[PDB]
Amino acid sequence: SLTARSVVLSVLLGAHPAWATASELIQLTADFGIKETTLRVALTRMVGAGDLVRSADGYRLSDRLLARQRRQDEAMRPRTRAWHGNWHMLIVTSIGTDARTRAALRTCMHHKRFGELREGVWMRPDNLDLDLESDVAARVRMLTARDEAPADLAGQLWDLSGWTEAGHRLLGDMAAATDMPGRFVVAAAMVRHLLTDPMLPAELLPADWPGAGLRAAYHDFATAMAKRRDATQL
Amino acid sequence: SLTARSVVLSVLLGAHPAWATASELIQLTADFGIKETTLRVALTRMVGAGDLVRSADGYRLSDRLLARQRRQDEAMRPRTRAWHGNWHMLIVTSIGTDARTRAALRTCMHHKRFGELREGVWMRPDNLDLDLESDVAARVRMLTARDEAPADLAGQLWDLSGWTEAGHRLLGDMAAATDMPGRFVVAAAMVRHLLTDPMLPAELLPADWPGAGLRAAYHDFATAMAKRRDATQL
Amino acid sequence: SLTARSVVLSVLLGAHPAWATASELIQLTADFGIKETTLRVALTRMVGAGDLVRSADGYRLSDRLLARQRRQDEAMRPRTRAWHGNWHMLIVTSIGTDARTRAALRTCMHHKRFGELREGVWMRPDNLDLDLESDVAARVRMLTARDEAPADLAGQLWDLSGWTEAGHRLLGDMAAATDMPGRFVVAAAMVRHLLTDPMLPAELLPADWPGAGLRAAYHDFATAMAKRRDATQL
Amino acid sequence: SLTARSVVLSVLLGAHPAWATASELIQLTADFGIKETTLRVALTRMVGAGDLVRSADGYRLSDRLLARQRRQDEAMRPRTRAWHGNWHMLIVTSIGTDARTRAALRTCMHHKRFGELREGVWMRPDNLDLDLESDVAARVRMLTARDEAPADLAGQLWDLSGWTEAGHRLLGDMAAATDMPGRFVVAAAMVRHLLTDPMLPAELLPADWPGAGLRAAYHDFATAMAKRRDATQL
Repeated sequence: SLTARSVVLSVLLGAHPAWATASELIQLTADFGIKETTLRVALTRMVGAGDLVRSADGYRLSDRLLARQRRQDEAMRPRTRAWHGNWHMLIVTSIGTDARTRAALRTCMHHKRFGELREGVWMRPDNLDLDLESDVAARVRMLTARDEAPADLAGQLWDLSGWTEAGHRLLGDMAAATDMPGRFVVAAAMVRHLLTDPMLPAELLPADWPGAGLRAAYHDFATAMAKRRDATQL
Repeated sequence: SLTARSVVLSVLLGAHPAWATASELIQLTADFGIKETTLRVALTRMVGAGDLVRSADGYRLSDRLLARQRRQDEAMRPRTRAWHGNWHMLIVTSIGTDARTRAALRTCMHHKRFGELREGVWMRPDNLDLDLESDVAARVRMLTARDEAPADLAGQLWDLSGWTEAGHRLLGDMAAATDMPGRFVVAAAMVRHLLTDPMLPAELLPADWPGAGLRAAYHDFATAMAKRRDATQL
Repeated sequence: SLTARSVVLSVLLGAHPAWATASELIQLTADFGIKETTLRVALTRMVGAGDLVRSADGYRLSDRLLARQRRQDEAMRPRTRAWHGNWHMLIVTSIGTDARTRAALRTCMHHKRFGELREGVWMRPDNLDLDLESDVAARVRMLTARDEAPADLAGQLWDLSGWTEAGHRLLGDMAAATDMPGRFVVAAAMVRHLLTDPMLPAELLPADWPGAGLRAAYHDFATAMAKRRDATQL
Repeated sequence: SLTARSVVLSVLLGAHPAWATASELIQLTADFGIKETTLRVALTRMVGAGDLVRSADGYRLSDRLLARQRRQDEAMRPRTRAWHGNWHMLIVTSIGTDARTRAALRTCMHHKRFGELREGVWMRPDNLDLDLESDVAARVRMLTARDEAPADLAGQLWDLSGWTEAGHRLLGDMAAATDMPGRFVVAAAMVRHLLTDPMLPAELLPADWPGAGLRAAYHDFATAMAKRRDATQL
């Protein structure tokens, strides 16, 4: 999405606590193709909606956008631990009372990167630190388990070849991207793709796994982004 | 997404079979903030990828993009029939062999606008003409059923109040949108929201249902879009 | 089971309200091979446990054994209605809190002669008058449904060929039974077999269905039983 | 069941390879109340059906009844191992094609003394040596697991208080039984009750567990049975 708000977000990536003047944002925001007009209305809208804060020195991210940005990055690189063959297992022992509730359970299993072995059985390696999200996910039985073909299990819980194929296609898309606006759109795709990363331990990763490639390409784009903003600043 | 490709799509909405010159697209594409550069590279990319066709008279949609556009609109207004209390029911009697397969079944139930009553039981009123998608969904038992509290059932299969609340928020977003780029982003949200419309018959629709409001606002935006392109053409 | 209690039950079948003297029961009970001893201790035990009542004129069934006997017979011949293609459907929407509870639900579905289409979906033709057993089975959604291959559905909910094969084997067992004690044991098998009868309407019954044969053979044995007790009485 | 066949089975318990003459069986079989008649017809029927073998020295069990008797006893005392917290877990990943098939899977899980945690998840401690019964149970995924409240899990997989209550009632029934025919019927109940024993390891057994009491009472009855047959023999 090459929309005013999400592009000032990218242009400000890693700026905080430094402040960025309107003038500077006008400059960094234009290779993406938005003159003053749409932008000044956007900055004002964002400040009003709690997304940016303004001062005499200009603009920088809100504390709650900043903490949102921070949780995104510990989701893309969530402390992993060396793995010893154990799986977290969550068995659903209750049917949620309504549709929003059953849908929020799936959304919750996906977010914590569990795969569905089958109706009501979700698993993942215990290399991520499972914390059960209070009540909402209270109604499951938590077990630890082990499998004798864990690479096979992994291949059964997630579509590994499809996620691999999709990742390589995004690497090709970046290689082929032609301007900053093109690189930007590909990076937002890559972020959306990592969000679904099953975050598998070393031993279970197939050798054509694109995870590291996708992180490097995203961090290269974040670096080029931050560098443009020092060029203009200094 | 205010990206080069998806905005030439919107600018060409309903043009076909008429052709649009580069010059004309440069003009219609600029209030969205993209001078020649990004655009000419986009038009060329799209033609190469099979999305547009070019001629001496300029550009118009591909036959396969056109048929894609057409299937989107019979999905947003899919012939409904006056309803007589019957539900389509699909009982899954087979577990799909792999993750891509079980995921494609959910994606397939959602696309045909079935709600999940519970693990393996999907239903909807028979006001849409169910056609079972060949093999892939072969492995279900098809029944017709009726409920004594069908508005209650409907409220149990879908999050109706949440879809209502989300729809009204999008109407408010349009009312508040400030330029064509803002209206465009809100319209793409509305299209994504209608895609999930449970398409309920009259008798089951709650009176604060935003469906008609959301269709009118989308069709108003499509109309303003088509009108801009006659202004420039003539 | 050719045990003292269950054989005085069979010997008294249909006696009530008439009374049977010890002497008479000694006579009717002996071709089954139990002299006074085991019997007098049994009669006394049964009276003490609330199964028989005694008087100066002897013994006859308890009112609560009688009502138990009566509910057995409206279970073996439960008013059926001419059928019009509709099925009762019970969808379980709640997981029972404990093992006794989930087991009692299965036991309850079997008793009301529902078949399990698949996990949590139970059905049967609506030719039996479903009454939901208060609370215990409160936690299901009740629908009516129809299938386009209802004989096929029936064959999928119950093992029809196996129940047919088992029934014929019991008819052969009766034909081959050699004395009253042998006929008695075969009749108790037949009663246990009918208890599981899916009670299908006419249109769905295969022509080698042994139901009527099994009822006639049971009612022939009940008749021979009642006749022995008039022979001795008069 | 105090029927001719099942009582010659009990009277012959542990006789094999010794032979028992008609005369001797007439003597041992009569306190149960069956003179020559029913018996000689039974012995002949059993020999014909492959249950007994006869010779000039009389009768003794068939090799296939003997191996059946033997498998019953390694089912009532199936080598257990000192337990270390691990559970066998069987996840069903396939729906069986027909009713006889889905019913045989439940019957198979019960026979190997697995409890159903919930639809498609069966578990038990690994103190019994699970062997998967070839094909028929091929279609499950086998895992090992551990729980943090394993006594609680055990209480959730089986109705432990109900099985305890039923066991004590059978101990009371034996204490109260009045003759050999009464003791016999109670023993057959106890055998049927042990068949369902969850065979829990030491650490998970509640202290009012009736397992050992039920085995002692059965083995006391088997001993009294074998002793009667030496009294008559010698």
